[PDB]
Amino acid sequence: GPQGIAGQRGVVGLPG
Amino acid sequence: PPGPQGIAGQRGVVGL
Amino acid sequence: PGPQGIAGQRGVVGLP
Repeated sequence: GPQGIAGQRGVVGLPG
Repeated sequence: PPGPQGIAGQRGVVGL
Repeated sequence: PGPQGIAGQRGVVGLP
């Protein structure tokens, strides 16, 4: 059988 | 069901 | 069942 739904979007990267 | 849900994403890369 | 979901996709980088 297939695998689970893809994980939640990760939080944005920082600037300087 | 397949899987429930994948693990949440971690942060993006920081500044330079 | 299925195994777990694919991991969450990381967020978007900053800048100089």
